[PDB]
Amino acid sequence: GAMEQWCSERLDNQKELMEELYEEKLKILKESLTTFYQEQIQERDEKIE
Amino acid sequence: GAMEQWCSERLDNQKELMEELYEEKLKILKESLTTFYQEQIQERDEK
Amino acid sequence: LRKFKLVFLGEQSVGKTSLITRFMYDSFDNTYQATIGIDFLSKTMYLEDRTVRLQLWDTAGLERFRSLIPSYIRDSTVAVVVYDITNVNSFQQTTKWIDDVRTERGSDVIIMLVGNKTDLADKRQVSIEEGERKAKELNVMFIETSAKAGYNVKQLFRRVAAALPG
Amino acid sequence: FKLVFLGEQSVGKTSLITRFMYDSFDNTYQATIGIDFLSKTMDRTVRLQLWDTAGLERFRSLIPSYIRDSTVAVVVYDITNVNSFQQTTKWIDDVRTERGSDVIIMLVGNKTDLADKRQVSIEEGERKAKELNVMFIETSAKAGYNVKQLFRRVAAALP
Ligand SMILES: Nc1nc2c(ncn2[C@@H]2O[C@H](COP(=O)(O)OP(=O)(O)OP(=O)(O)O)[C@@H](O)[C@H]2O)c(=O)[nH]1
Ligand SMILES: Nc1nc2c(ncn2[C@@H]2O[C@H](COP(=O)(O)OP(=O)(O)OP(=O)(O)O)[C@@H](O)[C@H]2O)c(=O)[nH]1
Ligand SMILES: [Mg+2]
Ligand SMILES: [Mg+2]
Repeated sequence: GAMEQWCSERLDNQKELMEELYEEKLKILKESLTTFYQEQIQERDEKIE
Repeated sequence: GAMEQWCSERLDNQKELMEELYEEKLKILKESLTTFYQEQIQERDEK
Repeated sequence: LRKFKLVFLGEQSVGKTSLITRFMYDSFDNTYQATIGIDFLSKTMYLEDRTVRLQLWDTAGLERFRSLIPSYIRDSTVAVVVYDITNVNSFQQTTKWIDDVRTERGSDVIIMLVGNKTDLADKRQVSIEEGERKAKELNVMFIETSAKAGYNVKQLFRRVAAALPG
Repeated sequence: FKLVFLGEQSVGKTSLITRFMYDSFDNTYQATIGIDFLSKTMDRTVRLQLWDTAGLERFRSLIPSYIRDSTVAVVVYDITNVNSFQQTTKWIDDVRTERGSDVIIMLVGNKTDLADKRQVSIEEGERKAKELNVMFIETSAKAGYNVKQLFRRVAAALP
């Protein structure tokens, strides 16, 4: 009824926001790990002499 | 009242579960990339 | 601006990343850069009905990263399963990929089977008929593409977008 | 009750947690990558949820969100490194930006056992804690000095 609809709305909003927050964390984590390790790999790659 | 208490219980539960799920994603993602890149770095280091 | 999650699945080097790149930036790169674990991208599609934001989850084909993928299949709205028309193994594995998707989502998921690299005509080992029969067997959508030529990549995403829940 | 550990690289954040968690210590340095999570019990039912963050700059941008959800912030410096100490001002400011006055903050001067290398006096640490209105303690993760007190004192401050 009206009670189920009201809670569904609030449950949806929480799900939407937490998804947004954590998907951003996953992205940033991915980019940071990549950037971090690629530098270390680049340094050693520069050493072909 | 009774309505606010019922919805707060479900919101708390949903939040707790999603926290668990996403932290597991973060953890295993980090562990996978770490293991991979360390081997890469070792290969460069072993030569 | 409702949000939808697309996960891209398939064996290594079938063209998952190239399909996304062609759609997002209308470009292509011959140089192979293997996806490491997974990559996250986003794109808005202004449909006639409404606007939708597509989260694009680009997974790796490398076997070592397989354990990462289930949770993303689980949380996805759409699964795009890609194979390489010049590589029979990649095609044979798509039953397994679609099996995995159904296992996590059942019938509550949109699945598109993609036969990529049509431009490599003389190397083809999987006929378009075989691909179509497989998709029908498994009740999934089917399309052939060339990320390199920019053939049917827009059509791929338009078909997927049109199937999204309202 | 979530605790986030903050501070510059190699100050001893992970060692403090490992000492409290497992009563072990490693001399070999392994820089924390991203953010790691732990959980533990410790007279009442303690439900500690620890977030161990990286001192490496590359992973700084990941931290803010975790400070928001953390009821406690543990800001660590190295008593043998004056720069690590100076930066705790910035760390504490950030904790205030995300939590204001509704947060428990503990300033930790770690590595007391390296007496011959001390660059920061205990008086300087006590002063900064008073100035910034946060709790203060000096520790040695290696010796296990005040590691138990650190968590006991932080726990007693929880709502
Ligand atoms: N000729 C041709 N080559 C393609 C096409 N699509 C992708 N490629 C090439 O195939 C190789 C693999 O492409 P990717 O997009 O990186 O494949 P992938 O599925 O993302 O690979 P992984 O992420 O490692 O699983 C690259 O060298 C691409 O240039 C295509 O349509 N035609
Ligand atoms: N002598 C002494 N060494 C310590 C003490 N605590 C930590 N260390 C050493 O200092 C180095 C850094 O310790 P970590 O715990 O990894 O420092 P951290 O803050 O977690 O480093 P990041 O995660 O990179 O920010 C390691 O080699 C430890 O062995 C201590 O109390 N006394
Ligand atoms: Mg790829
Ligand atoms: Mg650490």
